[PDB]
Amino acid sequence: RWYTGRLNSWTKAVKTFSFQAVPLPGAFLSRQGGLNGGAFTATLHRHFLMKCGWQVQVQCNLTQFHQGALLVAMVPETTLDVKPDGKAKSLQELNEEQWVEMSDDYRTGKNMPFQSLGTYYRPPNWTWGPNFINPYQVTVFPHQILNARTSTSVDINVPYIGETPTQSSETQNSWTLLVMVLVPLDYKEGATTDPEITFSVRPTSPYFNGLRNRYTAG
Amino acid sequence: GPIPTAPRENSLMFLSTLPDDTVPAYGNVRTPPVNYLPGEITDLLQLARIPTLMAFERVPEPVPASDTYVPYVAVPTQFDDRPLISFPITLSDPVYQNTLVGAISSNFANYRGCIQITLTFCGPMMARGKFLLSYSPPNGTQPQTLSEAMQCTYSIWDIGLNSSWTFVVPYISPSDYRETRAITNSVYSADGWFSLHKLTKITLPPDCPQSPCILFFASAGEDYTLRLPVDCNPSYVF
Amino acid sequence: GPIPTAPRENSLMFLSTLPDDTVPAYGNVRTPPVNYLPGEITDLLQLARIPTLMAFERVP
Amino acid sequence: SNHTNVKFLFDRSRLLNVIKVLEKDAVFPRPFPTQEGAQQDDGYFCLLTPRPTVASRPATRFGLYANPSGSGVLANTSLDFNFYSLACFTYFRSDLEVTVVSLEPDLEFAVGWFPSGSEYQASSFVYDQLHVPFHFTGRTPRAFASKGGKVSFVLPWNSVSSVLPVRWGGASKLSSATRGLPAHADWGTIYAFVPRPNEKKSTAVKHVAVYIRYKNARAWCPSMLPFRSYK
Amino acid sequence: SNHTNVKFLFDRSRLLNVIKVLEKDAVFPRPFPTQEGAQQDDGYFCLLTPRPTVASRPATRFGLYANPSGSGVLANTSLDFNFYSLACFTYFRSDLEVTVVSLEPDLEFAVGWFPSGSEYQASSFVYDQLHVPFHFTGRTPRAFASKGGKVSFVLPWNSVSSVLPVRWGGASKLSSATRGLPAHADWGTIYAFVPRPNEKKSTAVKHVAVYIRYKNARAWCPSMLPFRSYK
Amino acid sequence: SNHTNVKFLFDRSRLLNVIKVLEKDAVFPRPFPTQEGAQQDDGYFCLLTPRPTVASRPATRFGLYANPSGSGVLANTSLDFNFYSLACFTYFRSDLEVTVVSLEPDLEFAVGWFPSGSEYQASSFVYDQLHVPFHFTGRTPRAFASKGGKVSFVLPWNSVSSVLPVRWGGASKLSSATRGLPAHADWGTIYAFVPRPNEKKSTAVKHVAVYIRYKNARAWCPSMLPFRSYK
Ligand SMILES: [Ca+2]
Ligand SMILES: [Ca+2]
Repeated sequence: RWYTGRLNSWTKAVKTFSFQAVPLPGAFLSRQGGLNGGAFTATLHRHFLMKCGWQVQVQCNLTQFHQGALLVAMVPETTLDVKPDGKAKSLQELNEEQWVEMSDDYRTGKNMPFQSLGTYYRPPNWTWGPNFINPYQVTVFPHQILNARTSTSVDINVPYIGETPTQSSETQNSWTLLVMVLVPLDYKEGATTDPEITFSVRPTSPYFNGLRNRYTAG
Repeated sequence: GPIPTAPRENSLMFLSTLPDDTVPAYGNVRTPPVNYLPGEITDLLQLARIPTLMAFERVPEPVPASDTYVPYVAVPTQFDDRPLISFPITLSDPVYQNTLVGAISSNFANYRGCIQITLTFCGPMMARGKFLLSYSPPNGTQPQTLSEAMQCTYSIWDIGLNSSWTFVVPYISPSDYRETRAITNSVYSADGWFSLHKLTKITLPPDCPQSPCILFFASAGEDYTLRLPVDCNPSYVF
Repeated sequence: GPIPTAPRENSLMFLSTLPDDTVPAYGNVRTPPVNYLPGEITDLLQLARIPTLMAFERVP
Repeated sequence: SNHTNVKFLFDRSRLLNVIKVLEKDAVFPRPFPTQEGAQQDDGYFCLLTPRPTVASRPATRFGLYANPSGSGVLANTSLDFNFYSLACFTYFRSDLEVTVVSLEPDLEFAVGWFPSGSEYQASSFVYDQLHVPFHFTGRTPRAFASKGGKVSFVLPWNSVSSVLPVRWGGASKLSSATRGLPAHADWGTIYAFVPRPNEKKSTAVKHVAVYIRYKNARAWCPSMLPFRSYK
Repeated sequence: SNHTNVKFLFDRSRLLNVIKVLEKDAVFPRPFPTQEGAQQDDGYFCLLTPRPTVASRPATRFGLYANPSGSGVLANTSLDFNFYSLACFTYFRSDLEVTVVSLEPDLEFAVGWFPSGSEYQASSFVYDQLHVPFHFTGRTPRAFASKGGKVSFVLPWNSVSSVLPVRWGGASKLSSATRGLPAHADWGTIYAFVPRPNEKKSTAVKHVAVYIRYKNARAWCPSMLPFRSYK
Repeated sequence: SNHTNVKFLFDRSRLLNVIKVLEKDAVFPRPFPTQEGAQQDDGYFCLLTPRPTVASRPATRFGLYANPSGSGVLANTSLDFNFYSLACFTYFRSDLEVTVVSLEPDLEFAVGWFPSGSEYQASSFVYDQLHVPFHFTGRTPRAFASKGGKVSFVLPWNSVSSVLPVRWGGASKLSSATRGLPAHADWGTIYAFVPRPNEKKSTAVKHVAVYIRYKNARAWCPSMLPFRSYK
């Protein structure tokens, strides 16, 4: 069955290489943007492993007299949730900032978690990381476009992936979504203003394993 | 065992391109099946043909971020007898660099075949227009005039409905390949210029946004071939 | 005998896992039959399945 | 040629990094964080994958000592620039060819190995007033220098994991869950030592490096590659 | 015999020239004209064709330092006297066999290569206070001395050009069109270096030469050969 | 793999122990008990089985010189920790692969052997004012160092006994019946000596060790393995 949530408004203040991202299944875990999964989401904790695909939709309001462009693409094995603070994002940070813009820290991945040296070792000069983002290369991924001249919604499906045939329900975070502004928003004044966004999801062929009680507490 | 044999001036030496293998470690080795994973990828040419974004400058963009070398261009209200955009036929330019083909070639010596050139527009759908396209082979001057472009390898794209269009270079070369590295704009590699002219000016109804945007792509064609991969540079680590 | 051949960067070296053998000592070797002895054992898994005792603490 | 054949493409050797020569049983560096006074033998336990690493242990970010002076001990890392700049794909698996490269001319040495995630313990025993680090023999092979020698060898895939993720987005542990750290994605560690007793420990200083080659690999799915600053 | 068979005739090795031994990452000589103060590392980048050449770059005329003193730096050239005196034909193509010849006795060295027209860039990185010129590993093979060693190898035709013109009458470029200079008619350049870090740079001076052999060639059309002064 | 295959499992080499280098015909250590003044040449007659042993003769208990000082001479023993910790079975038989390991760099040496229970007698004779220990030639093979060399060889089962008891409970003799001592369960003894006359006896001190490998073995019946103290 389908599941759906909401996302902020595409605003004129947003620019090219401005975006936001969503993790799978972390969206359900956080009920991100009002998202709710319910029965299977609770089942997650009672089953120590799982394996499934996905099937999604996204929507946003446009009008003929708008110009600008947006992009949607799934990307796996990313650490986009990690902030420069070194942790995944709570419900407040993205709900507040509402649109990320590219910077060297994410063009390099330097924000990834790191270790405390202790007094034993010299402090390094952080300069590089492998989880960078090169936006010019993202067209390789199959993707879909939402633009005033094109559409107001999109649909995509993806398979399961992972270094093992199945993975822990709690830790498996192979797939991540990102949505980015291809061209800044604009329209002759008075038209549909700063449309909001929504997203829908379905898993495909999900199979729970490792049956046990709900998540022996932390 | 002990028998007369043939030595070598450099027996057991190490060269980076040693062709054969050495003693193994152990038997009894077992590995798991990768069958559950999707689509092992074998060759670069498989992916190199996916349209990639170009990196055209943003016309003196005044943002404190300064330049925005970006695949798109904006629509001008005026036009001149000189292309909207022109560039030499050379793999080293930034618009080439960060493409699939550019990234590949950055670690190759020579190139052969042809590439796909894809075009795009971003304005309101109530727009009607046309554009002229001209590849300029090597000559004694970089093309400016529309008439000059018409003499060059050229075609016209209808923006009437389709806001995208494709093109493929023709492979003309006195040598089998051509030097990939931009050592100099020389007969070995450089192959002229490209040009872009708008055929007719704007046509829009009321309430439509103004001076819309134009987008472009690039990716390898079927005939493209490279030679002799080469080593990289890590300075981007900085 | 003397002929061009292939050397190695570590010819004749010793690694703990060397896979092959070397020159023998002598011929004329004879050994007695072990047939009178009971049940030569071949593999660990044969015996590993025999129930073994655990070592739970004795409550203080 | 058909160079674009990836399997053929990467089957060549390249340097990993240097390590210091050993002269006794060594204290393996402690898990982080590490404090002054917890003296340990850094710079000999040669990790075996070009991933970002630090002090014989993996790493996620890349930081280096751009400055020549400071407080504390200088760690060491390892990156395969060629392959990592050419690695526009997601998952990986292959075997690994490697060969010894001594830095000191005229060297006599012995080397050893243990596999991925294989814990280390040597200690030493006195053979007639002479300590014999247990590692002189043990579970794993060894090889020796012909007063210098190009020792070469290969190892297979070993991890319980089905494949090697080129770049990663999971979480390492149930606690202190380090993102971007797939632990079981290497081949272990080696160590080069003089064939002398601990008593024969010398004032001289020696160093050795190594070259590594990929064998019969397999690759999956796309992945990005670094951008270049336009200046 | 049937010596007159050209294919058989020239398949033998001969000296190319000497070069200086390297001890660090080097500055490739700049394009001409070059001015004093633009310090560069001349005399190590060994060009790979017996054509007239100068300072690791081709040449058209032949001029030499018949005098022992003067202002400026002394360049070096290369001519294969035997083949060039026997080359009474117009176009050419073949493969190339080559072998190392060390001039200094008792030498330990490492060598590298890159193909025709292949640009050079090494730089260096500090491995534990020790610079490691990047070229120590890279795109191209390498070979090493057994405390002295006759390293040998062969390379094929590589140029985009169909054939090699024995002597030439075209123009090199659209600007500064140098007549008599077919640029893409060689195999690249090599370089011999000590297997030591830049810090280990020594006061001693060393030199090495090389011999080159033609393999499986093909020839076309007549051509003249030098006249002799009758005195 | 099928590692659990015992026959495959143990077929690898490991250290036995060190011995002193010989420089003349030697006095074999006397049977116990031994008293001061009965001077004898301890520490060269290398026994050939990892059983507990003492002074080139077998042993039943395990005792070692945990203290660095005391009265009398320090004996030496030998235990194969790996195999003896893995030996959970009762009877055994196999062949034995062995290889030389010199401790002193740059050594020139000669070695010899005699089988299980084979009594020793060498003496020496003067070749032109130079003593020649008879053992320089004799019943058994010999091998020599190439200024250092990895001499290797194998030997078969030799004892009149049908098999080797892993651990034993019989009695050795009709008188002084030592329990736990199966005498005829080894391969003999070797000895390494300089290829010089007794007159050339030198002040320098040298040592050599050896590695031993099990070949084509056979095992019977269960047996216990050591417990571990829980602290
Ligand atoms: Ca031979
Ligand atoms: Ca040979």
